[PDB]
Amino acid sequence: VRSLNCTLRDSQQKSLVMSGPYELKALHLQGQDMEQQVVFSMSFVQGEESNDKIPVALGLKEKNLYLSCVLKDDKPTLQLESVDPKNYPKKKMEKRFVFNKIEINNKLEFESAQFPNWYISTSQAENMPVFLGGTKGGQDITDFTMQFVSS
Repeated sequence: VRSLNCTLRDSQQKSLVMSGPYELKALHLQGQDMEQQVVFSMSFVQGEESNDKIPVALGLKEKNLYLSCVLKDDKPTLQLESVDPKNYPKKKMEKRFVFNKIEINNKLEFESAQFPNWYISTSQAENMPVFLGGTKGGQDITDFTMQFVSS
């Protein structure tokens, strides 16, 4: 299935890192300290596609760990999910692992296919977790740049 390696940075130039075994944190990184930043494998999966909207999965480079969207206290929640490493990645990923990648003026948004109008968001502050957020509007950050890596 077509995959691209990539890092993500938020519109404020916070870089993404592994907090716990299962959280991402966003933080202002520079220098060699930049090593510490998480590389995704982004997969082109089966879904509703427009020029403007592309369904992707977001895995970590050589870990069987995928971002999924799941209900946790009657709230959409973002988690890192362990998968069977022989069975993944797939073209037909399960709906919780699917994001619509949306290009909206050199920036990306990642909408959950599973919770419409829920986006991968970061905090304005340092060292807070990446979350599923439902409110686009000058508060939490919902847009990203993408960098390719010579994988």
